[PDB]
Amino acid sequence: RKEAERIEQKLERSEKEALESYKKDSVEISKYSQTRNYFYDYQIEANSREKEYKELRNAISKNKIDKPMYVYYFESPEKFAFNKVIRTENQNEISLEKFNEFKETIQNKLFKQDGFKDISLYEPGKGDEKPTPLLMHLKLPRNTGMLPYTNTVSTLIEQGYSIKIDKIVRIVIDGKHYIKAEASVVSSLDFKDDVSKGDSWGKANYNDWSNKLTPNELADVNDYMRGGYTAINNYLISNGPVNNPNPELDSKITNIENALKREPIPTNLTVYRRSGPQEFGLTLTSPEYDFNKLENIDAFKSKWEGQALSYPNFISTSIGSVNMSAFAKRKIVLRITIPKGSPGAYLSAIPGYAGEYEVLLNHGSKFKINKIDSYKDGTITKLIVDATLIP
Repeated sequence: RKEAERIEQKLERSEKEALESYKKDSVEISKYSQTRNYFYDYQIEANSREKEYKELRNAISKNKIDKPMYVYYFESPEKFAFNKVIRTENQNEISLEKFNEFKETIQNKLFKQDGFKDISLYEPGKGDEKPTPLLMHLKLPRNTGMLPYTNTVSTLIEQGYSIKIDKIVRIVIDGKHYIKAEASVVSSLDFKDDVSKGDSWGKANYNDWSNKLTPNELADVNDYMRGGYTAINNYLISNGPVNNPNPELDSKITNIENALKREPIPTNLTVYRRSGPQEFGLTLTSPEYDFNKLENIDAFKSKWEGQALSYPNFISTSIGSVNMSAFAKRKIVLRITIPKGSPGAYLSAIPGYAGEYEVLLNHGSKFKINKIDSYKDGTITKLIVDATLIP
């Protein structure tokens, strides 16, 4: 505990203040840290928990590990899209069938992790709170912020990365079976609500992009951004190249694709799209689109989690996660990890009518849906779809 006393002395008074509050209200504060960035900028600024979020975020950055460190924490199976129990809480055994099913569910997938989390440095034993049958054993990389603190002793981190589960093992603690998931961190540039910082990145990486394009490519990209996108994307969505061929539109599509391949996304990058229901085969009047009903979330997850979402059209995204007037009522936030080397361009590097903080992805792109979350925006449940662009 005297070790935790050391690190607390390193904190500013305002950070100590945020930590005192965290000790009293950890659940709500951690919940806020997960979804804060999905609201309007003015909503973020207005929230009573925002100032303390920033202070506590700063506090954790005051102690960065010098070498990688393994940590333990319990997690719900639902966190990795296993939407059923591994075993009940009064059961001791986990069946081998269930073990294999969970392995099949999690393999070859990256999962976005966000928000404040309490962890332990030691494997939980008999005298520890073990609320689920799933124990994460995660390797945190060098320079990860870590805040040990006393309450009556724990360690606080802020998750801002993706994890992959490399191996699962069935272990026994106090006569009970648990799945222990050995996991690794995969990084991705993620601006979340900091659109200004994302814009600085976008401009730095794409200011010179227009000048790398041929006259035909430039003209077709300009025409797309000026409003041609509607005709082009509707054509692609309806399978026009087959059903009602337009070779003029086809040539534009070819040029825009080649433009997006000209300077590939230079690093793993997270982007955000507010999707309309049509992108998932629904309409505004679809009863299934009412995510305030749990059965509709259940049905949506069953259809889409673990499956590929395909876009015949070009995909407009933003480096910012914030809500915006243009898509205020859209209920589905597609949160996409773009692997380094993927086609794409920051279009808002061209001054004019460029969309807001816009990154355009190539037509025909496929997105693997890893996990679906929900949150309340006012009284309306909205979804966050954790997806990876498939090469």
